[PDB]
Amino acid sequence: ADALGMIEVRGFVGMVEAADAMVKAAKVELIGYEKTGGGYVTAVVRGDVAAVKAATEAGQRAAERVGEVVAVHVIPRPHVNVDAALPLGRTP
Amino acid sequence: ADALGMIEVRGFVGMVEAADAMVKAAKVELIGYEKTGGGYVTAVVRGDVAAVKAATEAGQRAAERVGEVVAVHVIPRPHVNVDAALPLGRTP
Amino acid sequence: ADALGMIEVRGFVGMVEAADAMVKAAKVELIGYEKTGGGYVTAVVRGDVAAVKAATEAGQRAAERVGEVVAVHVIPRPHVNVDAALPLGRTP
Amino acid sequence: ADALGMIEVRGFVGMVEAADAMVKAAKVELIGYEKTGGGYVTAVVRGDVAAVKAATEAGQRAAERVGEVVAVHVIPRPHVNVDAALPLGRTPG
Amino acid sequence: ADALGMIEVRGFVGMVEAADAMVKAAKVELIGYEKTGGGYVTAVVRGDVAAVKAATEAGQRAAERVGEVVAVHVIPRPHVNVDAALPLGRTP
Amino acid sequence: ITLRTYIFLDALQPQLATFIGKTARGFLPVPGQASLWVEIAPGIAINRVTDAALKATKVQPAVQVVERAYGLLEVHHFDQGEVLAAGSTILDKLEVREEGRLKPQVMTHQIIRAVEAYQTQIINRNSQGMMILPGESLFILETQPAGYAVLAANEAEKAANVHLVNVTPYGAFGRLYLAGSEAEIDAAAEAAEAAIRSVSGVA
Amino acid sequence: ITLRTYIFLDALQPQLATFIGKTARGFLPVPGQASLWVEIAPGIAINRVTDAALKATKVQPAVQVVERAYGLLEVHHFDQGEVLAAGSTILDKLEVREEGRLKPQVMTHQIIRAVEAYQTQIINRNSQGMMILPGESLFILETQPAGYAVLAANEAEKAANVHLVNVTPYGAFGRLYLAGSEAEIDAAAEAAEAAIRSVSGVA
Amino acid sequence: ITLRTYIFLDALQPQLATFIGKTARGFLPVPGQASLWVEIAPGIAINRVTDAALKATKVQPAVQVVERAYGLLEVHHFDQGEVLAAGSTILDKLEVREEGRLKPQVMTHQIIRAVEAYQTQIINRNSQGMMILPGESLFILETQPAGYAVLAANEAEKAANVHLVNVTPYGAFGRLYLAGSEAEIDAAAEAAEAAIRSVSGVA
Amino acid sequence: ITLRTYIFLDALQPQLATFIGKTARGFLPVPGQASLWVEIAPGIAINRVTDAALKATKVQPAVQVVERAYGLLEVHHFDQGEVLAAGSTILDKLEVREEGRLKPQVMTHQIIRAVEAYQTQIINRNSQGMMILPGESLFILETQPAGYAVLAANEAEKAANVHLVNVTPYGAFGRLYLAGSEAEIDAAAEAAEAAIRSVSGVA
Amino acid sequence: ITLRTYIFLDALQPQLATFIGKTARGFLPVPGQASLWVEIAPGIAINRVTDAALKATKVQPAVQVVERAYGLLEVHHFDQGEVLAAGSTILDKLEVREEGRLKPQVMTHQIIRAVEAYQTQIINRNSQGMMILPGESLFILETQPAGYAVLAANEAEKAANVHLVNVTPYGAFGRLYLAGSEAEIDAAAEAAEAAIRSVSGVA
Amino acid sequence: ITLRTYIFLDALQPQLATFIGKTARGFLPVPGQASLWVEIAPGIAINRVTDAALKATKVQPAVQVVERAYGLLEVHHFDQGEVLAAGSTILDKLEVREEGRLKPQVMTHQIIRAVEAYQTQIINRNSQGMMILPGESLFILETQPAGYAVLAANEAEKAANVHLVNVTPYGAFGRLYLAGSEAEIDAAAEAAEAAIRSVSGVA
Repeated sequence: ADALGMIEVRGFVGMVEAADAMVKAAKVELIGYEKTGGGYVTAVVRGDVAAVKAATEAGQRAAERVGEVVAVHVIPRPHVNVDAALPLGRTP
Repeated sequence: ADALGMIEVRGFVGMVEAADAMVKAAKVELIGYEKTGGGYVTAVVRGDVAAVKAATEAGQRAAERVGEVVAVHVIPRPHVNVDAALPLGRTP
Repeated sequence: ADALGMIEVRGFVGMVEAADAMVKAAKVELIGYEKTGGGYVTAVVRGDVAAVKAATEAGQRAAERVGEVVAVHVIPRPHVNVDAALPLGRTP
Repeated sequence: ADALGMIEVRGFVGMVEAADAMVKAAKVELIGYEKTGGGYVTAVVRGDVAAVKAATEAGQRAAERVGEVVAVHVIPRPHVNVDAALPLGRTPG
Repeated sequence: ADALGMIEVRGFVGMVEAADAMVKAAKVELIGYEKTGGGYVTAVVRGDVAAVKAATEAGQRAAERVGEVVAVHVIPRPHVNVDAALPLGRTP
Repeated sequence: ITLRTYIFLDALQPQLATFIGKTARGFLPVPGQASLWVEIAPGIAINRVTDAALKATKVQPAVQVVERAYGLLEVHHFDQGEVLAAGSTILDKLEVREEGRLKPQVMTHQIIRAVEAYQTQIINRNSQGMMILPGESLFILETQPAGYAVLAANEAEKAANVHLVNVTPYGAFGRLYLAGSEAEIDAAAEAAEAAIRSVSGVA
Repeated sequence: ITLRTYIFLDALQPQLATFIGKTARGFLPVPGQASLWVEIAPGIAINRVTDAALKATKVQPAVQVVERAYGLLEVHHFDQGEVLAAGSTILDKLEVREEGRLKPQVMTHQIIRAVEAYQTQIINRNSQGMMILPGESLFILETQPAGYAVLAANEAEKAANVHLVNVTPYGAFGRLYLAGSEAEIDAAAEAAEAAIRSVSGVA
Repeated sequence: ITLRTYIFLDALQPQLATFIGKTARGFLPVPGQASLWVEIAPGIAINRVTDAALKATKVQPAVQVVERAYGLLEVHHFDQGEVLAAGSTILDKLEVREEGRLKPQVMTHQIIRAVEAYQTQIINRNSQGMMILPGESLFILETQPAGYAVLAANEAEKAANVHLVNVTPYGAFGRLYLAGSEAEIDAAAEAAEAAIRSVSGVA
Repeated sequence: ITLRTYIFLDALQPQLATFIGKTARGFLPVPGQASLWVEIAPGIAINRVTDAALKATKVQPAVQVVERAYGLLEVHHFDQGEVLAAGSTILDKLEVREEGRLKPQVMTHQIIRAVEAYQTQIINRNSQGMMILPGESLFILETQPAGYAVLAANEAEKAANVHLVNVTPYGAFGRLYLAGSEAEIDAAAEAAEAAIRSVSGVA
Repeated sequence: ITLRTYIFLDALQPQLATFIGKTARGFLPVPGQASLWVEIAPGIAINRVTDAALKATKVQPAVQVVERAYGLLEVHHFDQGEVLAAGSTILDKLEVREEGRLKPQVMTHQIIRAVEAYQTQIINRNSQGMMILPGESLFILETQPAGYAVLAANEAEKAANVHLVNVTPYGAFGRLYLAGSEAEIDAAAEAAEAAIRSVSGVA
Repeated sequence: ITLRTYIFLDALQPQLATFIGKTARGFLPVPGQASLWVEIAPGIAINRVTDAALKATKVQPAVQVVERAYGLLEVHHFDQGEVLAAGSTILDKLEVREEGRLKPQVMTHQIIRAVEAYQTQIINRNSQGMMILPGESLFILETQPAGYAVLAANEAEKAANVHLVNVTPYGAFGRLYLAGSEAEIDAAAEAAEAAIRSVSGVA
């Protein structure tokens, strides 16, 4: 039920340093990562909105030094169907 | 909280010689490798920050002779929550 | 094994101030000096990996003030065989 | 822990006049001389810091009139580890 | 033996204020004074080299206000023959 | 009223909430929360500003003092939102946006290696925090204004295995001391010095 | 003259040198130097023992603390030869030797694993040594007489890289507060307790 | 990183080594040695400068504080040579000659005779040194910067039969108080005031 | 020497002489007297001026300090004439008329009503006087220089039913805190701010 | 385990929360919150007695003082339900019950009507609660054991508008000092005295 | 209630009046004034004991210290009749008589000739009177009860121009530490010891 936040970075390194800075910056739960092929990988964090949007900015700001940051977005409340089908942690 | 060193390379061969030159450089532990698809490959090592710092600088310099090196990063204290969710050799 | 720090100067005076400044800049052990003849002199220190790296940087800047400094290099963890055949202080 | 003064001269004669002028200039003990090969030699002096500082800057100006003086330096306290690994006249053996 | 330091003045007064300020300024031993006749008197101190040269500067600086200072000099190591003949305390 | 610092602390790393507390004689924070930091002159408006925060939110304050010169404000709470809400009220009391804060200055940043056995024992006279073991290494920073420093002090331990010494968000200048094994400090200091410039502000 | 406790430490450990320096008001100690601290009664009579001791040797007088009844005076110098002299010089003035001293007995010992944040704020708030960080274990030990507590610190830091939050060997019963990880506290608390129990003497 | 004070004290007069040290929480000096004194802005560089001295020499520091404003540097040792060696490196860290220091300013120096019995007890609120007996006399000095004052306090007792009150090498200004029988104060002030101006420097 | 404050206090209202005295470490005044107030820089000339008062009159001093910055002088006695006689001599030492004083500045004057229970205990960190009960109200004023505040602090309680918090006649600025039920504070503050403006002086 | 004093106050009155808060060095209390304070011996058990409460509930640690023999630990929380969890756990932590507690006894009481100005300067100058103003009446009360002092203030301020000058529940006898007009001093002291007499327990 | 010591001093000497005044925290004494100091137990009775003297006469209260068990109240006043009255006036409250006081007994006496430099650093650093200078002799004497120590100080400074290093008439034994040349210390120690012995009382 938590809110959502993601970063995807052409480069497994960029994801880690991004995924790191997110955890260190807020009280969010890092669920894992999803491999889309082609060198692109996506980090996934979950938690309250105020936490994520504060954590995510730290990720974007920290990966741009060492990565090709592709996209960064935040969903404050994913509709029930999303959590049900996609692997975003909070899956019954 | 053992440190963390990462080399990403567009070419399997780069990762090997990078990994080899690293474990030979300082007292670090090579924990495995990660395939992100797209031909990108990443080596992962843990150990002392001074060791990782010096090992990584010896790996980057050793791989440039072979395949193109994408990224090189070093994380002194990775947060506990990373080693738990991501496959970085220290999952309890 | 212990790290390795070396400084090669073409003036005996240069070596001492280079030697002294190092053991004053970090927790390092000064083993000795090997005079290769022809005015060239090399001071050798061993200790932690970073302490050496910081020691050298302090000697080079200190030695350049009074001598033709020639070479400064650092080896974090040399092979077992190296210490076994060379007069580098860690011989059994 | 007594201080340290050194003079390195390309050629024997300079070192002596550099040495001799020092011990006459202030209260210092000349401990010996060092041959680094290639013609370079070095005089080594120990004593209180005021003497050596006054001794060297008297020896340089006295050796500079003979041979090519390479370097002149003074250490007011060599680290105790140095005196053990290096031949500076205060080795505890 | 010990180092040397002297001031000579035309006036027993001028010497004293100098002889005082020197003693107050350093750790030196005031041996006495030698009367040269004609109003010229000479103060004589012995001790550590740094002490004398620091003591003397204060004395000369102090006698110039009230005296006709003639000469000020310092010998860091008098040859043994001097102490044998001239009366500078340190006479075997 | 004029503005000096406006720093928003995300989630403090543990050893600060300790050292923060022994420095404070107010509502001590605990490790894992959030806090806010704003410097203004003159140090009485600080006391009024604290209401707009305290009355309009559920926060908790530790620093409200003039033991150094004029005063500085910190409030703490677990939920970033409540704090970010609390902060937003403070600036609006002055009717100045974020970017009105003063750009920080980097006065003295240097790293010292193998401190002499003497100097360790004496520094700890400033025992607001930990002690510099004899012969490790030390990091020292100065910034103008003073409030900006605690942000950096966070990014240190958050980024390296360092021992935290002493912090100055009080005074006309922000000064910092760090201690710990050697290689980390370079990795730690690299984060600290980088933390201050990255701030956006007015000339 | 009553000889309560007199334990000569071979070499002060790296951390304790800071803590002694963080609280002493006399000749500061230095790391690695051996130091003997002598506890006698009356506490006004220690001023005569050290004044007798200071004129006889080249040691440095570090602390002269006047308690209600007992007095402790410690002199420090790295040279082991001087260390044996002052005690014999001090003890022969008090007309006794070493075996006459009181044998130390461990009064109370408790290790509280994983301190909560509320205690972490309160723990280091009463300490002048290292800050107690949240989550680490803290070992509290008490020694009788109080002066004998110093052997605990040198024993802990030698056997483990632990942090001393506070140490006070002044009073009736000595308080020793050490903090660290679960395992590291285990071996030291084992080494410290055996050290307090093994100190030879009488009662 | 500018320079303010650079004063070299020859051989301290006895009663200072007490008051010098009893005010300080560092390596207390003793009577008959030599010490060095340097003020620099900004006030952390002192802590870094302190090594270059301490590492390159056999010295010992008494003053290390930022209780007043930013910090100030003194080091002391018995050997004039060792100290002058320490001084030579300290400026060399800054690469500044002696003659770059600021000329001192002479703000308020006046002599007050037979102080009324009241004013004695109140000055002694600052009982850092001796007490003004009721109705002797007092000498008072202010200089910019502050470090120069301890030199003045020296040259006084070096020249007259005085009781030393309180000294400030700390702060934005160096202020001094003297006590003793009447004629000496007249004789002391003439030496002190003369000691400060005669220094050569830049405005 | 320069002039900043010259305030002649008529008959102190009772509760000041407490907070005046309980804050002071000098000849405490008592309620029902008269007192005088003059601020001058530099804070040593104060020490000389205090005699001219004490020598030429029958007075008694409470404030004589440089614990804050430079010093400030107050003298007090029951007879207005004796004080006015003492004060008039002080300025005559300066060869300055009354009206040379700086006109005061009115920097920040605001009233804060129904303070949250938190802020009460935290203000009391400055526990120099009374306690702000939870949820009364508070008045805050700033003036330059600092001496003017006790004039304001006096005229306040003289005009309203207030609890006195804390006062700053020391420092670079005069800051004020008041406590009590609402209507008094609004009635109190009006008298203080009116006291400051009404002063006649130089720009 | 010896339970010395344990009186839980249903709700701290408006003034006392500051007085308890004005001196503590831990988690500050707030008005309206319920608070339990338990005093036990030995003092080493207070760290465990509180630790049972802190780990079992969400309470805040107010005071934890380790004295020569006795120990006092105080916890506070606004939720009346929270008081029952820790207290029963605290009493069970040291293993006891309700009838085993000490019955309170009024040790000594003296009311000095119309305090003179000389006492007004001396009285509160050693106090951190309200200031004693000249002319008012002062009621001094003492309770044995020390822990029972907390009930004194909470009883006085609730029943009468009096001012709390000082409160110290640490030591051999607990100190309660309340001040006010002639009538107000009567009623509060009456409510305080009955509380010691009605407290159920043993001797 | 037991009145321990009550010694009326003919006139507080010049140094002690400062030394008493340099440390007192109440109504300051002044030099040349006659003073009576009364020591009684319990300390809670002192608030009434002193008030009896203040309410009957116009004297000034110099010291009124209520300890855990013992209490000391000292009065000074320019009126010789009121000073003689207050002691008789104070005792005529506590149903005691003059001979009922405890006779003082000299507890411990030690003369250490020519204090060493190491002791010179330690001596005055824990003292509030004059600084002990290197080379001087220091005589440490203790008297039981403690209050009678004040007669020692008035005896030394009157009979010799010595310096009072410390005087504490609070505790079990009063500490009087005087410094000076060997001969100057000789006469004082004779005058102080005989003075304690002639004090009338019981055992």
